[PDB]
Amino acid sequence: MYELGHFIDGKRVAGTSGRVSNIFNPATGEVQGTVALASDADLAAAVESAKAAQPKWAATNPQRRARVFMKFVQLLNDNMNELAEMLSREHGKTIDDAKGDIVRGLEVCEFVIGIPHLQKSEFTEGAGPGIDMYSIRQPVGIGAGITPFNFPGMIPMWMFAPAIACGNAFILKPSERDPSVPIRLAELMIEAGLPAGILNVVNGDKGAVDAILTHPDIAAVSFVGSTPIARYVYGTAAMNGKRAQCFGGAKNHMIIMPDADLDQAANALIGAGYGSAGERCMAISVAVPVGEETANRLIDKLVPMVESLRIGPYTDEKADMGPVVTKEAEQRIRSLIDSGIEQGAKLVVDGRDFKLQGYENGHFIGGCLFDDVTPDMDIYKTEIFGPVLSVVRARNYEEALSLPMKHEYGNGVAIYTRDGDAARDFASRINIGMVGVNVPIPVPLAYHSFGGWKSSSFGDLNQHGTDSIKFWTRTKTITSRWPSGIKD
Amino acid sequence: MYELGHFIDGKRVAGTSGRVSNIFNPATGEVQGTVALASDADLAAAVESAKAAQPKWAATNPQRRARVFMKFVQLLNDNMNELAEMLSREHGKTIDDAKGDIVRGLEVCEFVIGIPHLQKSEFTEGAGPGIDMYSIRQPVGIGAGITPFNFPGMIPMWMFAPAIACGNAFILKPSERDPSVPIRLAELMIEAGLPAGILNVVNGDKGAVDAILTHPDIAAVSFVGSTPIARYVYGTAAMNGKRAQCFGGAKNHMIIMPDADLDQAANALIGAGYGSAGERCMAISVAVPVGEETANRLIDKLVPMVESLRIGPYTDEKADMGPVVTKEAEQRIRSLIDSGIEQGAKLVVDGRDFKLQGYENGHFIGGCLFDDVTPDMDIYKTEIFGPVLSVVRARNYEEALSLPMKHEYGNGVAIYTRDGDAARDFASRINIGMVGVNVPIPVPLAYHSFGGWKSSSFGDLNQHGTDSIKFWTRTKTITSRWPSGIKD
Amino acid sequence: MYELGHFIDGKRVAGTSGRVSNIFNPATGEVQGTVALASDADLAAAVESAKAAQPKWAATNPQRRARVFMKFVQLLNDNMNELAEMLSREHGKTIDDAKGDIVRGLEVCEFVIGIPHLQKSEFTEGAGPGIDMYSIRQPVGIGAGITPFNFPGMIPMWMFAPAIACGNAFILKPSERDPSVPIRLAELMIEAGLPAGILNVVNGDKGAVDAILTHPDIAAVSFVGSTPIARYVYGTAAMNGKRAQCFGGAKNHMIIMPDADLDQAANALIGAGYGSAGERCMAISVAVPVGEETANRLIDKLVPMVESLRIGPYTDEKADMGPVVTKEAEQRIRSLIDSGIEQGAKLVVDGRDFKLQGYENGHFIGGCLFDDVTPDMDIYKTEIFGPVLSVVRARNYEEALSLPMKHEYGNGVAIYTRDGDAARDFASRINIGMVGVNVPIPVPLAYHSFGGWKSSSFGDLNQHGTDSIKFWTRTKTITSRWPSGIKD
Amino acid sequence: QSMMYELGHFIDGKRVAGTSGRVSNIFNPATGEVQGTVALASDADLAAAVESAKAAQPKWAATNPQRRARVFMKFVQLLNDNMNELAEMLSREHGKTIDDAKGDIVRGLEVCEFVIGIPHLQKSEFTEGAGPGIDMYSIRQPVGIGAGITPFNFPGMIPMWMFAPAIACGNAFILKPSERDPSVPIRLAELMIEAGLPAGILNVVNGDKGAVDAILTHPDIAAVSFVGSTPIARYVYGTAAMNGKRAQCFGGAKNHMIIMPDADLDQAANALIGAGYGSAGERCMAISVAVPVGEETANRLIDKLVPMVESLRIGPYTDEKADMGPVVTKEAEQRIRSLIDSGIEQGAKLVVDGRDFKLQGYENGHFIGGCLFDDVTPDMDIYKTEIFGPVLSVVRARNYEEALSLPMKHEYGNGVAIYTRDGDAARDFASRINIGMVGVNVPIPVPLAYHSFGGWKSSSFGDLNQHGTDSIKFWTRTKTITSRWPSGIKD
Ligand SMILES: NC(=O)c1ccc[n+]([C@@H]2O[C@H](COP(=O)([O-])OP(=O)(O)OC[C@H]3O[C@@H](n4cnc5c(N)ncnc54)[C@H](O)[C@@H]3O)[C@@H](O)[C@H]2O)c1
Ligand SMILES: NC(=O)c1ccc[n+]([C@@H]2O[C@H](COP(=O)([O-])OP(=O)(O)OC[C@H]3O[C@@H](n4cnc5c(N)ncnc54)[C@H](O)[C@@H]3O)[C@@H](O)[C@H]2O)c1
Ligand SMILES: [Mg+2]
Ligand SMILES: [Mg+2]
Repeated sequence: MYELGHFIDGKRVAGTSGRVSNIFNPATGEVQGTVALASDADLAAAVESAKAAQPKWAATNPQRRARVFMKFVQLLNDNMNELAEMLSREHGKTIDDAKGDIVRGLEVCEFVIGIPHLQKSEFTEGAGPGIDMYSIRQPVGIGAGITPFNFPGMIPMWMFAPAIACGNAFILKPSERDPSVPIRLAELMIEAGLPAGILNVVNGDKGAVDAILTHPDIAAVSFVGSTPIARYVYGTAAMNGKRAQCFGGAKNHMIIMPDADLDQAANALIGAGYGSAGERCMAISVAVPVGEETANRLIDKLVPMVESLRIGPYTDEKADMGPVVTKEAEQRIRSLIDSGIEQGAKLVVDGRDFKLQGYENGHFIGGCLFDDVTPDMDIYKTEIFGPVLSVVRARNYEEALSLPMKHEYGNGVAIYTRDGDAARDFASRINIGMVGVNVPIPVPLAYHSFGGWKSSSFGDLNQHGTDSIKFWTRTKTITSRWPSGIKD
Repeated sequence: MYELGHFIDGKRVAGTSGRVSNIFNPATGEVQGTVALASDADLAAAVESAKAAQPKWAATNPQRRARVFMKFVQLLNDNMNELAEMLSREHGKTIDDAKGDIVRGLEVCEFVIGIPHLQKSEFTEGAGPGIDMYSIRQPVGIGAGITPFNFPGMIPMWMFAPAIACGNAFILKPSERDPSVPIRLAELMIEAGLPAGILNVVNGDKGAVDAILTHPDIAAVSFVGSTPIARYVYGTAAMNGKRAQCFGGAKNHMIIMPDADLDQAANALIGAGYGSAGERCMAISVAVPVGEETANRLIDKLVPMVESLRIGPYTDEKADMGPVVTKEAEQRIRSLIDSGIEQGAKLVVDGRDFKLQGYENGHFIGGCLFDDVTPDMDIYKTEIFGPVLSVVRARNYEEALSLPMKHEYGNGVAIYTRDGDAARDFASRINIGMVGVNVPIPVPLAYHSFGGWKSSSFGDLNQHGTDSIKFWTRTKTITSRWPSGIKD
Repeated sequence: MYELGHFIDGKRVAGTSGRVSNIFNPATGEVQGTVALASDADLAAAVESAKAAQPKWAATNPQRRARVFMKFVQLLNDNMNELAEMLSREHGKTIDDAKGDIVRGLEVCEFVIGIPHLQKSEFTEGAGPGIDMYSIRQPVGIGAGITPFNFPGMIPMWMFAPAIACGNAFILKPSERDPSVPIRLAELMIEAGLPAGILNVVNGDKGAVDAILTHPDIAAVSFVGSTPIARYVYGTAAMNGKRAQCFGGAKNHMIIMPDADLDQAANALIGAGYGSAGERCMAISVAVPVGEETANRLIDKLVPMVESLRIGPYTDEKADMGPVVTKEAEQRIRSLIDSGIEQGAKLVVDGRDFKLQGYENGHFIGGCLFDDVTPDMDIYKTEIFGPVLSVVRARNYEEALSLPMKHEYGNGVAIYTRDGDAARDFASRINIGMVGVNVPIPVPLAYHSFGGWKSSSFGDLNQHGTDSIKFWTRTKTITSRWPSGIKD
Repeated sequence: QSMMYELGHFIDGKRVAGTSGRVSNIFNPATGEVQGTVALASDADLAAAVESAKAAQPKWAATNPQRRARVFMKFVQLLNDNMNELAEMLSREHGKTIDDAKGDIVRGLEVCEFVIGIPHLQKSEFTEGAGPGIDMYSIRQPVGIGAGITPFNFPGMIPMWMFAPAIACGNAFILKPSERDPSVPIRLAELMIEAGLPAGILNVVNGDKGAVDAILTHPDIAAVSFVGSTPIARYVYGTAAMNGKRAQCFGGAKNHMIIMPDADLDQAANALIGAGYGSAGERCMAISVAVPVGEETANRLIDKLVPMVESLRIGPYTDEKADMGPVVTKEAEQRIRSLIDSGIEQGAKLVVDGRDFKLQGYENGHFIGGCLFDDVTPDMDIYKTEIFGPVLSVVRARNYEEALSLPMKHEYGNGVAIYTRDGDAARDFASRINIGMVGVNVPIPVPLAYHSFGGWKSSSFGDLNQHGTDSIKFWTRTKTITSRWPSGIKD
């Protein structure tokens, strides 16, 4: 049994709350450790540590700040196997999934190496007679980020890389479900040459989150998670006068046109639907074949691929898919699957009976596939976040388009087609922030930016890319002239 | 007596609430007209009108959208006299001030002529193997803007020019104190070739604003006004999931170093302290001379010039200054002046007695100058928004800098000095968004961006400049590839 | 008979060389006027004028400079018919063509209205300890532009709009074939409020070009014309230490894939092949159908449309196409046509017979269409610049792509297809600067940039867009710090 | 001469010998002795390097930007690991101190750091609905194969200036470095291979004018970048353009420091010592002219400078306390000595005379003592000519306008500096001067890797600077696509 505390001022520390939460191993269903839940006083200590450290860090030139990230990237590559094992053991996903998690975080770190260029502001000479005008992008001061269970490496680095690169200090409040990676990341930042107090990790639940939102020394909050919590963090942050960016849930659709490469479409669906047991806000949860023949041919190819998925713990490196994160998630998913049957959807692949020998207590659910799903059913309206894929049969292109158009969620969407007209038209019109053309998971790369539309995000600036530099800096504008003096 | 309604769908329309507010001529103190206070039906009609028109507007190419602003700029020039007259008549400020108000709005309209270039997004070829990745900046849809009494031309234009250039529809809720100019602007947009429904004006008070904040079809809200109301709007907009940018109050300081051009500092203090009867969020309301000799010489120069300010109605074109906007504002200012005297400050120029013959009921206050002001006084802590300049004597550079630094407000600040070290150091350290070096009112031009720090703004994007374009657009990122086909 | 001189220092002035050049009315073959050919002395006078005015102009703020362009755009709209008339009368093209010529130049003027944003440079705070680093984009001084016969409005404006917006003085040496428009444009710039001497027009031939290339006070040269002369001007300018951008000839191919809309492609070929009598470096001169059926079906649709082209003077407002610019041009084209026949190509529409009643001395040639053209033929290798379209039957996709790939010219190219894969692959791989997907004449808009590859351009910066702002400015970088002074 | 080493070329991931059997001698300038030789490329040697580049470039251009950037991240780490070795070989051929050599390498390293951001930097522009259903977008694609010609004084920094953005952008690159000190460039190319760059993407071709002409007339090389003297820059620029190539060339300097009466004179004098005599003045950003304003400023400045010039520690790279080493060649030494003589015979006052200086045990080294001239006027050779040696000239200016007009009127416009406390004087001076790089209380205003380097007037040719975003522009060509679709299977 291991006990995680917090990471403050360069050290792992125990905290003072007398509160803990259990860390499970979701493959066995057993408790493997605890994590401390920060009190308001523990949060205050992290803020005071960030306050004491931030000015010297902001006073370090951009090139030197960038060198910390360069060093950190090498450390990540050096510590990859260790990081992935601790991630998988708490989260449930495969070693390869876990490495992908780390790698996508690493890529934001690579991006912020370019902070000297990225943080440039604008200069105008002769805005008026002898008058120059120029901006400067200065740190906001102290930022905080709140992250979900599914990417405990990538999403923290999404936020802390640009925030710290811009010369802010940063308080990370990660998911209490799987907190080993975030602490290890902050430890590695120290090893990379980051001053103590610039990246603090404060573990906790709602209590720690409320403490962050109400602290008058925190300037900016970044959130990734479910839509209901995203709304609450966004509204509350604003109510406290802070800047905020929040990113929510999804029900990503893949539309399949009759001219599409059906083999590639089926392959994309198995990976996008069932990768990480469907625990992704960019999982494809709805497949929309256009026309009966397309549906039938696609289902024909897809069904066997779902049935032959290898399910197992992270120690089995041959497995395609692991358990879901908690018993609660398991039960919530199972209840949703039952509602699908009850409401008239056809469960073509039924995974409810799956048990893994030796792991009967793990949070394991077999792959599920529903056909004849309709927009009024719960399995369609609700983000399931499990290995459950729904097929809605569309009669034509306009009908197919209107499905993701009309959904509450607008995170990601995909269209599979050979037709340039269909792809252009669909990607132009859809009210969804991230679009795949023959690409099933259209997550933009670290140097572009990430953000959904509709109920999938709140605020006006995305994750990473240039948007992140904007979010973590305040603009100062100077207008400048001089009286005539000694030159005359 | 005139009776202003709303401007919805290309025309002037009567309100349907049955409630009006009184429009005063501040120079005589009598009612000259009324303005309707929008009901929910009024806002709903404005939203429906916007919804009907926005798609075809967004589908118009950027160069064609730009040509509308082209035309509009010419129409503003042609109608300059008429616009200035109606502005001054309701506001109080001089015709010259009213032209300035309009022209600074006009310059945002010129800036957005560049919308084809401004709206460009980013393309990457070969992000992956055969994969291209690119963003598009699309309209948010329908936006709203809430504006204050003091600039009913400029500030409406600040918001609606980029909002509309970006392909959005825009609902203006201007100050009910002086709503003539806003309706006339919407009318001139129609004459410029703007489609009906794209710029709508809904007049009203807290009622209209709350309707705007809670209407599910408005995506974005921009606010300029007092800090308390900015706090409210920012929080409420966010609680409803909207993007928001809010800009608040001020207590702008000018620091005068002993090496400064004192003649120019003193002239700048007359202009910035007493222009518009001090009714500006970029008015200088604190003069911070460094050293006794600097303070005493500055007082020597200011006294005769504050005393000789010519005060009068807008029909008097020699007047340096007009009346304040309402009886309420006047009483608030006079009350704060009294507290200055009560709390020990030295009223070296007393304008309390000033009366204008023929205009005995107008809201006229003579220029006031306080010396020996300290930071514990009400006249120092509170934004007065009137013709009251306070002098706080600092002993050295560090004492002087700490004054605007510790202030609750952080809109603008100025430093007067011949010394490059003092200027650079001051501009770099001060926690204030807009800094002037030998410039009294460092309002950036339309092509740079406007926004204060601390309690002077909320959100993460400024007014106009490229910030505004970011605020009025949402980012869509497409990831794109193709299966082998007919080319093979 | 009319006599054109030069436009120097705000005035139409006479040439002092005594040498003149004939201006033809291509529709009748008669001489309608003469244009002065600049001496070395005439050029020197224009440079002395430019040198005298540029400092004051560069000292004018970017908003004021932009306003000149705003007024100019209105003056162009006001004078459209007169401009188009003088253009068509000297060039030969239709009024509608001439209006397009002027409009596209007008669009560059609209783009440079945004010069205050476009000319921004970069700022870094704390590049070192207490050290700031920032660039300024300042004028190059005096530029020159050399332009060809076919777009005597658009091309001059391409060059002088950004040159002048950037704070430079500009010397235009337009084509002596049709010099009425360029002078009128200079005159209108004056009316728009441009100071005298900022835009001078120096008419002439090689003599004037050589005088520009060897004048020590001209910093930069822009050229558009034939490849042989672009090569000469690029080399000579550089041997004289000038910066240079030169843009050359073309042999634009259109690839028609078997899945293309053949109606649309044939219609596009008529406009792009025969518009302006094919006197465009973005004209399609080679059609490349893929497959036997595609070629046969295409030839079939084209023939009746080529046969029924309406050919007349600009005074016949029903005409689709006018005469070519000179008898020299006409003899060259006819000579090329004959070479096509003798080299084995099938002439399926023979325009050689064409004569127009009452216009027997006009430079009229009927539309020509060849089939079975192969890469070894002169009509394939040589830019014809006449109404002669060549069809090259491709067997497959790779064969079709290799045709424009291997051509010495690489100005524009187009692919007609419904297939995303084919479109993307062709566009990505082709060694040609301007690529159309279902667009026959992919000339970028003013806010993007123009320029070919291979033999079609020389230098490292394109015409208009942000490229042009880069070409007409030089970068200065300031590194700045201050010693400890009075602030301490 | 002892045991000499022999450098050839670096082509396709390997050191290879020259096929011309012509060599150039490599000296140790501390001793004056030959220590090795370098091969001078034939046309065939260059042709081999171009063919090498041609075969390899397409696959490298097809590698995604993030993967290209990682080669540079690894390379940066390799530079740090090999810093001491790299500095040693540089100093031994060039003359400058080990610390100088490390700064040379570090500034090259900083360009490699900047091009790690190539994925963001290479982005192009997109417009939706430029017309009805019509989209318009650009792509920045490789030019193909570039070449760079570099001078003796920074054989690490300058090659990296050029090859880092060229290679990050997806091109292959042929470096032709100075034959004076060719060890570093080849070792850099070796380290690029060790960092994972494919063979043939960075080739090094050693040689003289012959190799340069072979570069300038090779039809497969699309772009040339040159840094060196103004006469050769003119030649490279013109000839490149004659051959249809794009080119950017960077030339000589005569950098002035203007000292206002209100300046921190002690900081100015200290700055002049470093900027005037660092690397024995062999820098195109060395201050070679001081311009004090007014009598007292001049007299006091001179008085400060004299004993600091006199007490400079001069020695070989093996003496780690030296401020300055020998100049690069015998030729360079003779030319510096001729120019010093010219100053005396044309009337300048040689207040510190370094002509006599000899170092015990290094009598044949190219060592010259620090020199300082007062009462220099604009008609003298020491003023008009770039000396490239440890010779500082003091021109007395009576006022601000006169002080400003000296760098204004000079043929060269590489760098300039103004020392003052006055915001007005600095702003005005920096705004008006016709010189590309300006220091305000900064003696050597060389911009950082993420900004850009370029002089004005005679100091540069072309329209794009070195490094910064300019370099990304220079190493890419713009393609624009205009795109629409006909009614399809969606209808
Ligand atoms: N350009 C400038 O000078 C400038 C810029 C920013 C802010 N300001 C600020 O404007 C203020 C004075 O103008 P004002 O009196 O019009 O400001 P205000 O805050 O009273 O009103 C601004 C807007 O909010 C609305 N509003 C007022 N009370 C409300 C309530 N209780 N609930 C909801 N909405 C409400 C008003 O109708 C008006 O449209 C000063 O504090 C000043 O700093 C001025
Ligand atoms: N950062 C810097 O310090 C810097 C920057 C730019 C320029 N410089 C300049 O470098 C110059 C000194 O260096 P250098 O002596 O190596 O310069 P150089 O001009 O003699 O040589 C530069 C390059 O050109 C080649 N070359 C020389 N002569 C040639 C000819 N006749 N034809 C073709 N190619 C030829 C050389 O082989 C070498 O690679 C100074 O003028 C200085 O201003 C220095
Ligand atoms: Mg297949
Ligand atoms: Mg398997």
